[PDB]
Amino acid sequence: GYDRALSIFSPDGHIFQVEYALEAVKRGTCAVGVKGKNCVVLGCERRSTLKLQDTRITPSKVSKIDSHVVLSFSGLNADSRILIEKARVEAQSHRLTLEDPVTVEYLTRYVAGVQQRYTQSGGVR
Amino acid sequence: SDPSSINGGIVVAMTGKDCVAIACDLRLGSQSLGVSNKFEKIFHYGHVFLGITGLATDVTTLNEMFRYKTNLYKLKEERAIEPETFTQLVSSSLYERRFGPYFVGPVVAGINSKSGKPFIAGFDLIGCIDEAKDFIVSGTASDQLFGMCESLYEPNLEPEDLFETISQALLNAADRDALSGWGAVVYIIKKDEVVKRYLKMRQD
Amino acid sequence: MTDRYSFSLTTFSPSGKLGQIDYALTAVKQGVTSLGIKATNGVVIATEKKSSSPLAMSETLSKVSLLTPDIGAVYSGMGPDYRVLVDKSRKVAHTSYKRIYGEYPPTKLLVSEVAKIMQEATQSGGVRPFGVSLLIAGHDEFNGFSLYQVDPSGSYFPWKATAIGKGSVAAKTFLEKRWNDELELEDAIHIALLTLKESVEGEFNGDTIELAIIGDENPDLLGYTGIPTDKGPRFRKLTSQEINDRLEAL
Amino acid sequence: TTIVGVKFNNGVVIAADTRSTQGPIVADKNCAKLHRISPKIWCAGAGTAADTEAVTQLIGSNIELHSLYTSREPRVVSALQMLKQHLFKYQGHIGAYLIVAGVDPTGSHLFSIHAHGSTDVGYYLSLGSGSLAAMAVLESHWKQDLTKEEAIKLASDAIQAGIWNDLGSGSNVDVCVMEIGKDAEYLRNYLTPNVREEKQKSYKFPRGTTAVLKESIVNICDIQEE
Amino acid sequence: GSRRYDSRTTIFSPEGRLYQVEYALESISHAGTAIGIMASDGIVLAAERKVTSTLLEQDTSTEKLYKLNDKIAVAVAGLTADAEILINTARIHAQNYLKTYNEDIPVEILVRRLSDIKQGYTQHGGLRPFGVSFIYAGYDDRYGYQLYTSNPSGNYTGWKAISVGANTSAAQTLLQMDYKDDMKVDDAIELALKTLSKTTDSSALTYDRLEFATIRKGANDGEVYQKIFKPQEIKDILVKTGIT
Amino acid sequence: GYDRHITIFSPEGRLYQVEYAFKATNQTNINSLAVRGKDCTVVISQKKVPDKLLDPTTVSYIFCISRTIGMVVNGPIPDARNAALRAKAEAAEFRYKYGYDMPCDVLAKRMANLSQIYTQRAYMRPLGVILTFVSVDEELGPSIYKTDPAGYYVGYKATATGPKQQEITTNLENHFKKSKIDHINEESWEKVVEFAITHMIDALGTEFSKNDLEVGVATKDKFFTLSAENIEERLVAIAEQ
Amino acid sequence: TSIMAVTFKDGVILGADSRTTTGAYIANRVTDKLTRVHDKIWCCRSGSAADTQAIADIVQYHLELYTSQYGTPSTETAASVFKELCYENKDNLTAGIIVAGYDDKNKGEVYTIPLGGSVHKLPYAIAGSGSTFIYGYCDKNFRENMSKEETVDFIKHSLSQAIKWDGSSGGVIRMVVLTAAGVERLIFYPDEYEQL
Amino acid sequence: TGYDLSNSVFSPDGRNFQVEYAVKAVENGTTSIGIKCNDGVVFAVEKLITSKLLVPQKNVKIQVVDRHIGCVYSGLIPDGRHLVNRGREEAASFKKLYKTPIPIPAFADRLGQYVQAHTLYNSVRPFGVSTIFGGVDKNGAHLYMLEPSGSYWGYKGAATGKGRQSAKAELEKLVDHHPEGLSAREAVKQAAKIIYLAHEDNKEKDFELEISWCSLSETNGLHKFVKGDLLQEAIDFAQKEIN
Amino acid sequence: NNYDGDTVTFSPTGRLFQVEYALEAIKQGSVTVGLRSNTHAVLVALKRNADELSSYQKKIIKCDEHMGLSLAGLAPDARVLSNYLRQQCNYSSLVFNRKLAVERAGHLLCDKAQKNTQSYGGRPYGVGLLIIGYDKSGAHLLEFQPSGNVTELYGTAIGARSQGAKTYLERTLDTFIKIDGNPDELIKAGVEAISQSLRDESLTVDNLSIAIVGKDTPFTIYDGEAVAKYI
Ligand SMILES: *C(=O)[C@@H](C(C)C)[C@@H](O)C(=O)N[C@H](C(=O)N[C@H](C(=O)O)[C@@H](C)CC)C(C)C
Ligand SMILES: *C(=O)[C@@H](C(C)C)[C@@H](O)C(=O)N[C@H](C(=O)N[C@H](C(=O)O)[C@@H](C)CC)C(C)C
Ligand SMILES: [Cl-]
Ligand SMILES: [Mg+2]
Ligand SMILES: [Mg+2]
Ligand SMILES: [Mg+2]
Ligand SMILES: [Mg+2]
Repeated sequence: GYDRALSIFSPDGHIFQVEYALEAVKRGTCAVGVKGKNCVVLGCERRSTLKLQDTRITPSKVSKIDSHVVLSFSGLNADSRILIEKARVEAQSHRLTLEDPVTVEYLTRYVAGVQQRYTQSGGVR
Repeated sequence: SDPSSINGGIVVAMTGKDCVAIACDLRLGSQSLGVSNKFEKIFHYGHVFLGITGLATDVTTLNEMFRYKTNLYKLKEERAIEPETFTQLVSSSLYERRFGPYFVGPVVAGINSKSGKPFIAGFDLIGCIDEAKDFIVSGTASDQLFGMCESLYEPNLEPEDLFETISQALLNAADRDALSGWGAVVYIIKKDEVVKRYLKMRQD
Repeated sequence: MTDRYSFSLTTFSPSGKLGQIDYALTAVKQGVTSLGIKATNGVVIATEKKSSSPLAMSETLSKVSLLTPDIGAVYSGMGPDYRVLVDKSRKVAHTSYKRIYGEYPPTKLLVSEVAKIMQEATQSGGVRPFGVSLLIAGHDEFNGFSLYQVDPSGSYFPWKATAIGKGSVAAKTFLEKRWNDELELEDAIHIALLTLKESVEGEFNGDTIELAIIGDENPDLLGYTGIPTDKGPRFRKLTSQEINDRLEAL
Repeated sequence: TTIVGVKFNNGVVIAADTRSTQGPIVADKNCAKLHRISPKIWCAGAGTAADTEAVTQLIGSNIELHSLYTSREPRVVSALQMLKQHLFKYQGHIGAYLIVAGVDPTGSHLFSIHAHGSTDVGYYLSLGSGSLAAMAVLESHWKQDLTKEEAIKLASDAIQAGIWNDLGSGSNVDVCVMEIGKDAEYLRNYLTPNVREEKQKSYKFPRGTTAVLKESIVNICDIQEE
Repeated sequence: GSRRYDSRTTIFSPEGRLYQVEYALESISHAGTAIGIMASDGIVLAAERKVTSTLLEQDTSTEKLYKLNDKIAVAVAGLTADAEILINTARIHAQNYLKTYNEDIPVEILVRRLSDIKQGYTQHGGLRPFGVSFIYAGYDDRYGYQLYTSNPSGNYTGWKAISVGANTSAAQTLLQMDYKDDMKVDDAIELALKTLSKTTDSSALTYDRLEFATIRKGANDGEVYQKIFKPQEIKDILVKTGIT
Repeated sequence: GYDRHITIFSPEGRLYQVEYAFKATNQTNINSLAVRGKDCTVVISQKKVPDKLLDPTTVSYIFCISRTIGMVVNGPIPDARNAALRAKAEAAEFRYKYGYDMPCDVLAKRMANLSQIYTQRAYMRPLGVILTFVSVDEELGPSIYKTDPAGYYVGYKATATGPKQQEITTNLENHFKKSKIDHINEESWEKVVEFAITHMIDALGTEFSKNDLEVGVATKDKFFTLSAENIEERLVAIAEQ
Repeated sequence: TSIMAVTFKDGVILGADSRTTTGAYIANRVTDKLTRVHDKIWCCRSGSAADTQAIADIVQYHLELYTSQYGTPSTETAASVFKELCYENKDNLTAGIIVAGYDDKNKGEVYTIPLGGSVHKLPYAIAGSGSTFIYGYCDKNFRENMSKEETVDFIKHSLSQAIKWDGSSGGVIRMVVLTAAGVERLIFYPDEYEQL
Repeated sequence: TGYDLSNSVFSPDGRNFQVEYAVKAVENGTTSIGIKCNDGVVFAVEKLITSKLLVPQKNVKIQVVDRHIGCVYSGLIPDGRHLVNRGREEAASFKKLYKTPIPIPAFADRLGQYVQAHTLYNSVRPFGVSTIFGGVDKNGAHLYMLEPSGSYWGYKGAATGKGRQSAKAELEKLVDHHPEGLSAREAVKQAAKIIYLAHEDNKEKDFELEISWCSLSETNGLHKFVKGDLLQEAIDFAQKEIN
Repeated sequence: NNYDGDTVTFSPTGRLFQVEYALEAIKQGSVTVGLRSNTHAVLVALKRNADELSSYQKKIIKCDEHMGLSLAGLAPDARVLSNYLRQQCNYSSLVFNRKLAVERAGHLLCDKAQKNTQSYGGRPYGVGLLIIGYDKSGAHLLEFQPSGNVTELYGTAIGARSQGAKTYLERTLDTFIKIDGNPDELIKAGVEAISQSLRDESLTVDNLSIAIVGKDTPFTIYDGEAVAKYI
């Protein structure tokens, strides 16, 4: 298999591939989250460079992970789908073994863990 | 215990003048218990017809499998599969499970769309091909069907005559089998029309 | 040891070119001329036997190869690459078709399988593309006669007539003026021999020209009687003598 | 199943009966027990019918590829080595007992191959439930330097012994002749000694005899335009 | 060792772009133009074959329009050989879904799968991405008629009308100008041909340089028909719409 | 310029590593020749022992692959022995699987196909050797088939390999132009070896002692190499006419 | 199956019957149980026809490849390759093999490999179902350094008795003579050896 | 250029520069020799005494393979040990299958094919040793020398390391002055002399002599080290010849 | 220069730079001494602290009852190689009821280090080891270099300023080899030897580390107030 170390340290103690991944996020459409006293709201930007779009079927920016947790994102759309799928699978796996849905903190810790693993694994960006 | 006689049921296929006929009973059982009177055993992939007797889970699985395979065939070949080619595909598919076989008795029937030639074939559970001129029999009343077909059958019957012959072959064979019956279907197949008839029979 | 080249050796350049495919096509251009012409009742494929030495026995090197009884192939470019593609093409006709459907694959589907092998050398780890273009001529019951070209990229196109390698640009112009939809096979062989003479410098005879047809069934070449539905191969390689006879009526 | 192989002056002849049985029931009255591995290499197969066809088509396919690779007509010893090594690997679980014959650049050959992977050489061989009936005729009438006409006679007589005296064998005689420097001739239903006599009665029914609940047209055609 | 010769196909630029994806998109911009237009009563797929010859056999040729199942078709822009690898994968996913659920695969589920395969070639494996962009035209009983596109990045989006390949900038402006929501299939056929006619790099648009297909409920009663147009049928619609 | 280090296409459509492997071929500075008789195939090769400390009996570039097939190599000995061991393995496996002796032309094709793979796969380098295979094949009769680092192979009436191949080639070309036949019309292999040595002397313009040559002979059902004393008997017959 | 290998002054002779049985039915009455693994190394096969044929074919391959690399193998080397296959696959094989060969250095040598996969070098060896009936006869009549004519008589008389008493043995007596002079095949028909 | 940075790369000459660089490491090593005698072979090697703290006779360099083959090498000592370990596996597998101890020519090709394999790929480094080895088999005595390229031949005498030119000259004299042959006991004495004469290239540090032999008459065709009185006798003979 | 990018590359003069760079890590490491008589074998090690708040890095590792080593260089690499020696010592005891010979222990360490110098991807070990032991042929001292070169010596030293201790032992060779049946005097000679490699700093109670093995003495390490006797 392809084993090449793509995420490595530089002389100034930086991991450039991780820093260049943040530059992809900077390019992504704006996403905002605000929590009230008894609710949370997720606002998302849709760039108006694309008209003649079918808004019925186009992937929506906010995704349900379970009936009680949602995930929005900024950055590479294709990359987000891989994190959403893994999260939705882990949500049903937690329900199946612990007999209780995930806490928002747990689901977060899981996704962040996946993101971390892809910064010190061979052959992956 | 014997997988080929848990669920029960029969298929018979015959050739006539510029036509073929294929027919099945509708029974599904758990040994002595009758479960369903609507379990059809004849399927079609375009103009090619496949009857399957034996273990019902395998009947369902193999139908789902040959639908899958003939669908991809049509997309790549840009034409419907022919009876002669399908026969070879059934044989291949069964033999790849040589040491863990599907417990089934498949029967192919159809007319070659180019040559117009009537075609039938039978198989054992590991895919050996019997390509008979006259008739093919399969299932828990195969002995009874061999007896009916061997006396009732004559070559070059017209479609409406062939219907009476195969119907009487199935019905009377089914009535001497504990695990077959509970209704019956007969397909009469010509080059560009197919008639499907449900038969009235005793429900015991 | 281990193959530690698990990464692509063919990548996109800033201009959107795939360098190694372009360079492979350059190798094909340097190769000896080969052509194919489709008639109403057959197909002809032909090439020059460019002999490396006169001490060499050019009959032992086959540029025109049987793939199935009804499909033949000829090439321009790197001969060794062609030889291993012919081996893989013959095997894949059995493993992914005849062993499943009990009949030989139709022309377009076998071409598709060869194309797939050539595409994988364009994307898989630690390999260069194949340095050949193939012309594949064949017959099958439901599609009739057909002629296909296959390039190092894996791309394939159907042709009425075409040429590849050294003098392809000049040969394709010659074919455009001569080709019509009412050609008999003998007419297409005559045109094939005329077209190929322009690109050949030295000797032009049955010993220096390799030519095969996809035509009528040859029961004499089947090797057994007694099965009416087996009438024999449609692929026939013309003899040294058979070529020389048609060079007198040239 | 009754299969024989007989060697003659300029070739080898192979013959078989045409009956397939499930227990005591005759499943097929016109079974083909003669398989073509290559144009000039045929074999007769006894045992599991799916196994005899499968094993001859697998080796037959590999032989064709080998023939193309080496630019040489296939050899019987090649088919033999490939069949025995395959059957030995599967320790007899592939139930194929074959008489392998043919002509090649080396001459004419006759071998037998058992399901466990043992091979035998011989001038005359027979396999199957009818082998003892067939081998009795071969042991009584075989001589060195048989002609082609004599060998077809001896081979088909040995199968007839099986048809009549063996319950596992019946119906017709299939023959294949492989002569040196000649196309192999495959004589399907060479003899037809068992045609059923006319029945006493016609069992053609009057129309409308069967009771019918429902009729409908089946849509075999694709989804239509407009 | 081997490290010396590795192009590293799955890395970010300092600007946070994927080099090989960007260069693959540059490749696709030189491919023949493909257009999809979605109407109330069906979908149109039109595509331009690249500079053909008089000796190309057109009636048996297919480089642009492929059938995935009886309800979904794609228009290809980029490396044909790369597209065929992905097309055969999509055809298998459709039949896997049908075998499992005994229902035809919803269009978006098939599009997401193919798009996820493309995404993988950008994040791991060290291989070059697929040099292909698809227009997916399909129907299912949840969302009805649907148009999608996917590109080498593995990103996909939905459209009322869209173009891929050469001159998409010019093509998208012309579609944005003449497209309306209450439009019908016959109208959409005319728009698709008029758009190619103006954006083409060829001197004139003729039947031999086009591939054309429609997905209509124009199929006797409550079902969907796919029509891949024959050379003579493309010639007829070119005379009808008044382009030749 | 890494397109010159591994087996990938240059902008000209060339494989430089293949071309450089051909150049390694001549590193030993040894010339070989192969001719066909009626009943036999003869291969001769120069033998050079520059060091007095070497055991001259162990210095050889002719290999007995099978009972029927002989192989002479033009190139360095490590790559020669690599190719020899593989050909021996391939010829033995063939006999086991297919029940007859591997033909000379089929072994050549297999070894050439192996060579083709080293030109297409980056991790494997080409072998810097040219393999000349000789036999009396039971179907084709006397046979010469030659393989190179490009993966090319072809049959030969006669052939020559090494630094001075062109001189030997033209010498043989001219002989076959006169006789107008594909072989040496001679009954005994002894006289076909005498022809081979004579025409190498004429082409290279050098005289040979018994220790300066190395000879291999293929007959029906065996290939064998001559001893120094068997060559000396050959050299005496040439000098006496 | 009755088979034996005997060493004499000029070399070694292998003897065998020609009968193969399926129960009481004689499948083959002209079987060759003497098989060549090298020009001057042969073996006698007892047990499963399939197993012994498969083993012999692998040994013939191993000694062909040995010859290509290291020249002519010793009889001891051939016996070792037979032993390796028989011992390492003892659970799945039924093969009793007598290995017989002629070197110029070592002259005639005989090695027997019973079911276990053990090796035993002997002046002569007997094996197969028929061998049980001739242990007495062979032990009383074998001498070292016999002539060719004496050794052919010893084997002929021995296998004649083995065939007489064992239903599993019969047909012709085949023999193979291994000397410096080369390889001679002999055959002896029932009418000859039954009247001894 | 860049053709010398990666192993298995052909230069425009047709040379593998990484193999040629390995030879430089060999040339940098201490002197080692082999002498083929009437019924066997003698091996000897120069061991540089870096310090008084080195325990005499303890850091043994010559290695035995099976019971009948001797191996000695010049260059990177660990690389030599790695090659002998492989040699011992090859000789064990040969004896396991074929019963007879591996013949010397057969053994030579086993090392040869293994060393050649380390010139086929850029993922591995060539061997930094030339190896002189041999012993007695059924066909008599055999001496071999094996280079980093995988090249090996049979030798009457062999030498490698820093003092190889000096040694080769002395070996060439013995071949000329003894065409009928040299005895095993004679070859042990001559081996001592040639190492002492070859020590002029490494004259800065004093050294320790180490000899081994296989002889059909003197050791029953087994590999043994020269020890005690016979070693001292060969040292005395060597010391007498330099003065 | 161009030939130091990995361990698989020879220089034009036939050098392996990655190995020579690994050899450099040893020179940067703290000094350790080894010396033996006929009866006993001693290791003396100068331990290095990070600062005044920190502990002194341990230099001596036990491998068996009859064998152990001192390290100089990358401590994690010493942990890998000492763990490998513990296993090989253990395998010898369990399978053959046999204490592993010190010479055979050297041969195993050599062959383990070699594999890392000939293969792509890996790196040489960055540590040097002094192995002492008492086996069936008496007392032994070995020096291991990560090149693969293992050498049997009467005495030696490795690390920074090791040349001073190595000269002292070269002078004292005839004296300390004769210290039989007197462990205290043999350690005194080792402490006096390592003193020749000190500058500015002197041997304190938590600074010094001593180990001994001998005829009727298991491999034992002395640290803290147990070495105050020898200061
Ligand atoms: C013949 O071998 C079979 C045909 C190929 C269909 C069929 O006729 C059959 O099963 N025959 C059986 C038979 O001959 N079996 C023999 C046997 O058992 O002797 C084979 C199984 C060989 C072992 C008859 C019905 C017993
Ligand atoms: C003879 O061994 C066999 C021939 C090679 C075909 C065959 O005749 C046979 O089955 N022989 C059996 C036999 O001798 N088996 C031996 C034995 O009894 O010693 C095995 C045990 C292996 C030594 C007869 C039929 C028992
Ligand atoms: Cl191959
Ligand atoms: Mg009933
Ligand atoms: Mg009831
Ligand atoms: Mg390469
Ligand atoms: Mg008897």
